[PDB]
Amino acid sequence: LYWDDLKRKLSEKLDSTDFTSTIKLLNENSYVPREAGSQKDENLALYVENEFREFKLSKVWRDQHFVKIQVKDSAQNSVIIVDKNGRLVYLVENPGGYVAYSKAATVTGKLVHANFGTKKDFEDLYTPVNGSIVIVRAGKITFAEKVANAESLNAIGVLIYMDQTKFPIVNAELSFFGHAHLGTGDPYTPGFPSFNHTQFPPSRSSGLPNIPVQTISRAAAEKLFGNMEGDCPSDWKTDSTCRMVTSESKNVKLTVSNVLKEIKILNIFGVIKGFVEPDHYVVVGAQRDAWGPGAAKSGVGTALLLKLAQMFSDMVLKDGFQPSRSIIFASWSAGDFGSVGATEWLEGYLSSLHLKAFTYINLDKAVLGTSNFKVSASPLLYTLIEKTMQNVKHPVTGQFLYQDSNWASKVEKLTLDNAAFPFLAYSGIPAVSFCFCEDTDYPYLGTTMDTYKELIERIPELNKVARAAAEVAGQFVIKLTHDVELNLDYEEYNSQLLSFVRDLNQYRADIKEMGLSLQWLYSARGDFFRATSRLTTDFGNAEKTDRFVMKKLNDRVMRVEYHFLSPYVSPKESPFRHVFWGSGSHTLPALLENLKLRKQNNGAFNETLFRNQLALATWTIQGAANALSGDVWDIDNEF
Amino acid sequence: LYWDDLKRKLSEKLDSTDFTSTIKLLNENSYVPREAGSQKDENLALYVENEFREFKLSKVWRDQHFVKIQVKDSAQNSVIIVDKNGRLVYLVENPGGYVAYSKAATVTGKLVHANFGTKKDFEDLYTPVNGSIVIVRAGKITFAEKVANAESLNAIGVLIYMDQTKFPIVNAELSFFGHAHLGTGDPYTPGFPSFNHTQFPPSRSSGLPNIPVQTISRAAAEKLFGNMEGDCPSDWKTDSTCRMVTSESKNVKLTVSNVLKEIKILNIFGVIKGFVEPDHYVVVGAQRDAWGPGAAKSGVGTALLLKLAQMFSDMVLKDGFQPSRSIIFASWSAGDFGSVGATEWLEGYLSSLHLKAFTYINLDKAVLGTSNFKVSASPLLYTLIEKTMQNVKHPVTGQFLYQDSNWASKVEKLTLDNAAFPFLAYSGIPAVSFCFCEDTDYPYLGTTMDTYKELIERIPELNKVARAAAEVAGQFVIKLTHDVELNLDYEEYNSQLLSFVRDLNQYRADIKEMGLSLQWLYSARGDFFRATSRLTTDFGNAEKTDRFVMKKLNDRVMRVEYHFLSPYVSPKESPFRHVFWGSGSHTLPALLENLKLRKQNNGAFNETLFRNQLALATWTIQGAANALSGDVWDIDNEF
Ligand SMILES: *[C@@H]1O[C@H](CO)[C@@H](O)[C@H](O)[C@H]1NC(C)=O
Ligand SMILES: *[C@@H]1O[C@H](CO)[C@@H](O)[C@H](O)[C@H]1NC(C)=O
Ligand SMILES: *[C@@H]1O[C@H](CO)[C@@H](O)[C@H](O)[C@H]1NC(C)=O
Ligand SMILES: *[C@@H]1O[C@H](CO)[C@@H](O)[C@H](O)[C@H]1NC(C)=O
Ligand SMILES: *[C@@H]1O[C@H](CO)[C@@H](O)[C@H](O)[C@H]1NC(C)=O
Ligand SMILES: *[C@@H]1O[C@H](CO)[C@@H](O)[C@H](O)[C@H]1NC(C)=O
Ligand SMILES: [Sm+3]
Ligand SMILES: [Sm+3]
Ligand SMILES: [Sm+3]
Ligand SMILES: [Sm+3]
Ligand SMILES: [Sm+3]
Ligand SMILES: [Sm+3]
Repeated sequence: LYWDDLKRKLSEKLDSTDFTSTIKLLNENSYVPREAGSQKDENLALYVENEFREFKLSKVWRDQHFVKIQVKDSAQNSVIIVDKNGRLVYLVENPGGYVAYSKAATVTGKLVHANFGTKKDFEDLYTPVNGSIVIVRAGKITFAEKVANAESLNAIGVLIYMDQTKFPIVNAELSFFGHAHLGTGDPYTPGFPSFNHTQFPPSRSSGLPNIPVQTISRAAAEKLFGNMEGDCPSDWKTDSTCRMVTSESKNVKLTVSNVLKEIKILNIFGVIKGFVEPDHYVVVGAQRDAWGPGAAKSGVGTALLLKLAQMFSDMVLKDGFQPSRSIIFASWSAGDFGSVGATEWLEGYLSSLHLKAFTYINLDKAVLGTSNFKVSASPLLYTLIEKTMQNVKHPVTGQFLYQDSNWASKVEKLTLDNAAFPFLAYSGIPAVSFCFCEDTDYPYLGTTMDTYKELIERIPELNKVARAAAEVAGQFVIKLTHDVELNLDYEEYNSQLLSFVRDLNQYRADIKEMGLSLQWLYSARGDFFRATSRLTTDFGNAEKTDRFVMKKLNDRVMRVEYHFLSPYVSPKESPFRHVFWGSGSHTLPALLENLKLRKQNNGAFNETLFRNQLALATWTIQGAANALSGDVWDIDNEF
Repeated sequence: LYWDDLKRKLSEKLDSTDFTSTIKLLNENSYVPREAGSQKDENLALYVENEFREFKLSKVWRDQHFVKIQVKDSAQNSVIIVDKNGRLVYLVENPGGYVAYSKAATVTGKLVHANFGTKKDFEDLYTPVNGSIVIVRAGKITFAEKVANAESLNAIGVLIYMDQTKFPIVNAELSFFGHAHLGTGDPYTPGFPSFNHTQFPPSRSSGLPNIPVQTISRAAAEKLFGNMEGDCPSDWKTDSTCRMVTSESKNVKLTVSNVLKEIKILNIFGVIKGFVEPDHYVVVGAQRDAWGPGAAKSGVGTALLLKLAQMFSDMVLKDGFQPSRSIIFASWSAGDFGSVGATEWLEGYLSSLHLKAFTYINLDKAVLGTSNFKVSASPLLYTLIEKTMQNVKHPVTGQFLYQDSNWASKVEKLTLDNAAFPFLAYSGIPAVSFCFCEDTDYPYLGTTMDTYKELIERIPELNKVARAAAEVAGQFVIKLTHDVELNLDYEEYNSQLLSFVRDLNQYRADIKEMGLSLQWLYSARGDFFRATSRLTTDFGNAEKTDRFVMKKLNDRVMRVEYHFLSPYVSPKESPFRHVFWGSGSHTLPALLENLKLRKQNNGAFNETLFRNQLALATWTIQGAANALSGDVWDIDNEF
């Protein structure tokens, strides 16, 4: 069949699927407080597993894992205002929720208020946090980062609250759940999978806080500010009530007693074997666990995952759809702790997944509103996101998703808190991640209020919306399979690479003071450009009939993304090796970020570090080229 | 054509080729002291380059490189006996040769004599080297290692001489050339290629001595012993004359002044495009540089390389030979310093070469005698070495190379000093390396005596011998290409892996004292066995006509070797990642080697180190499995 056919079919199928029901079903007490590794968790897990079986799809299995999660100890965690001795006022509060992987300790001192988790940026404010507890708003960044920065400035203890402006929740006595791990997955099995506790049981600090972090209710925040002299700025796009520093007269004490708890995570798979490249998959995932009932955090996703798997299987058996490449749906678990489920899976194919999975879609938090349509992905999926937003019509507005007034659409970078991030920054798999987002992030998100009710009370046509999300997700799959040519934008990296070279040339001056020639970089950038130009040519000259010549090409395409992961850094040390989207000194952005410091004439600039950064970052790109063809044995022997 | 045809043809072609002439030609003053990066060097380089062109073979190019080599400074290096002052005795000797990368310094003190470069083993002798110069024989190990151990025991300065028993050279006034780098290639570009000196110019110590090392003439050795009280043991399979320690009355002073010198290495290639898998090569290399005239060290090799390239091209054009996979001959340079030429080439395709080269043959030191026939290679080429030694008849003896009295032949491990080692231990390419060796290693090897004369004076039928070597080398190539199925023994690794498990079970006791379950390892070993069993099956069921299904299989085979390189260690830190043949704590052998120390009840055993060693070494094997198939998504979801 042809695209129109698949597009049309997939639509009517989407026209007759109740997503709202399943989003509700995944709310019955049968599986409501489906915490990570809980019974409910395991309940829904088997539900999905069976549903897949019922869907009559091909092979479907389970993925067991034992990771260390952190939970609230029997001893109560609390915040209390107290002078250089005893609590005068009252125990601010005994927080109802907590920040996982938080340093298990208790300390007291001054209490500064660095708007939006310091943002790392905001830390450049007047009052110093040099040895004092800090308050921050839940927002622009992730707790992990908020805390990380706080501690990088030598602070201790961090409180996170949901202000009124950012979080318009009527109830101010509401508490939410946190993360705190500056990474992805179990924080003791970096790059390699985990085992028992009995075996390989290190404690922590392997990329974990080392500073107590506690989530606080707005109400509690109110009271804290009540005992603070300083006055909150207008710079902070907030609203009155907060201070900046506690009234000297007295300080505050934070006490968090949390304990590690080995649980058994259960990932559930299920594929749909392809017909020509049966061994090249399109991983479609969806977080299944959640702290509260997580109708949004986990409902909509799993809801889509199921309904979406139900369709393709059907299409394959009844409608004649013959996906040239297999599809593999996966419902991860222990996701509230950093995609621990999906990550440790990847951890499992540390150097082969890219040979198998060529793209990872992600349905998490797919429906959160009806205004915007945020989209984050690897440039390799740029044109797919585009052309698809040109085929899918907004659920509310009768118009298409794509803003016809531009030629350059907006695509966001994947964040440390998105299961898709690991797939791309660690496993080198290109990944997309859409969201029918809103200017303001869903409030009830990390709290017990993520109910199917308060959701649909806030998004009336949730069905139509989820449908759309299920449609863009569907087309991605049809598209990434329908045709024999693996359609990934390996060109977009030329641009991505040129942009770097450009930004780097703004320091040609600094580059000159240092003996650096910066010539080898251009060569790489070019040696790579050709590589793509050949591939982009060889394709055109090859016939969509020679299963062999095509397979040889598609494989080259399939290498592109993975090969941009620094082959000079160990996964065990720095898991996000992707020079473009990773995190670490190997990061391309990180290079400029160090060089910028050169001008500051201070010591902030580590020259030896740069020298290497450039040196390697060059050979990384270079290699990416020699790997992406050049007909092998690239013959630019001159230079 | 069929094997017999190719075998028969290749033979008569070998029957009519004067190898002796070319081994001589490569001795004319036109290119005699062809040191690394010298003019002569560059001369022969262009000779080979043109010869290849003349051979009318397909593409042929050059490979430029700027590595830092070490050379003898204008200031003379010398050894002189002297007391706590007053430099008594005659100027023992101003050594004619030198040990590259040796620490540039000068020191004096006691002089111990640790037979055969300490061997690391021999260091367990009576007299301590704790702060004193040391003497060693050139033998069992490499200078690099000899020195390394010496310094690990806190010694300073090391002299290397060629004793009479081991080196039956009439002339005792003869001096030889050394190495000293405990690695492979330029010692400042570990894992990543080099640049200019102007750019990235670190000094050294990046895996280099830090202790002066000087080669000494037997004559000089004589004199040293002359001023020594101790008496040489019979344990040392040597002969009279040497002592153990200098006569207390006085000591010796070593002064080495060498300087680094950026040179331009020139690797010369030339391929023979295949007909079905044109992009899967069989790298056939041969060191081209040398200190002395190196007729053996470099002549015979380059001699074969040329003559061997001359044949296949001819066979392809005239005889109808249609290699299903391309052949690529390569004459490296700067090889006397650690395969610096070939290594930095590999350094170039840090993560893709295995996707290109599926086997590396090596002609270096192919002819050195006529008695034995040593052979070193990766178990993946075991059956080829075997079946071939069953087809090639010894040049002297009319009988076949293969000892018919066994079913299990002897194959040696690749050493740090073999261009093939890097290909296998660093790039993950299976590599063979034969030698018509002798019980005693060629004496003139590292000295100005490696002449075509003294050679043929010591091996009369050098032509027939070289011919044989050129024949086993030839069949390897014909065999690795003739057929459509990539013939590599990926099975032999099951054995190789089981042997490990076995040897490891001898410590099940220790493994038990520690909470270790050691169960995950068996699973991997097994999860891998199945993998090979499927591949070994899929092949049988596939037809040598479906270029597609075969390509998909051969590729899997082509992954086998590379995937045993610890994906948890950085090439920049530990370049030889191969868990089996590499070097480092990631090494499989290294694991046992640490565990053995457990019993010693002392602290020598690092438990935390083991814990990881096992942990990762497990996932390494595991991964090797998940990468070698299991039909993708290995479904041993239970466990
Ligand atoms: C850091 O903060 C402490 C108070 O905790 C203060 O005494 C000190 O002056 C600040 N700066 C330094 C360098 O210690
Ligand atoms: C992992 O630990 C759990 C509980 O400690 C146990 O049930 C399970 O059998 C262990 N798995 C292995 C492979 O030892
Ligand atoms: C500078 O970077 C090099 C290499 O990354 C490192 O060895 C050194 O400790 C760093 N120095 C500082 C001040 O960061
Ligand atoms: C090491 O050698 C020195 C002589 O250089 C000697 O004085 C000392 O006793 C030896 N052992 C130690 C532990 O220093
Ligand atoms: C490398 O250095 C040599 C001599 O310093 C010079 O001839 C050559 O052009 C340099 N190469 C580059 C790329 O700068
Ligand atoms: C033991 O090994 C661990 C990890 O390899 C290392 O951190 C530690 O320093 C080692 N200790 C000793 C005494 O070797
Ligand atoms: Sm982990
Ligand atoms: Sm309401
Ligand atoms: Sm180039
Ligand atoms: Sm190097
Ligand atoms: Sm003679
Ligand atoms: Sm298994």
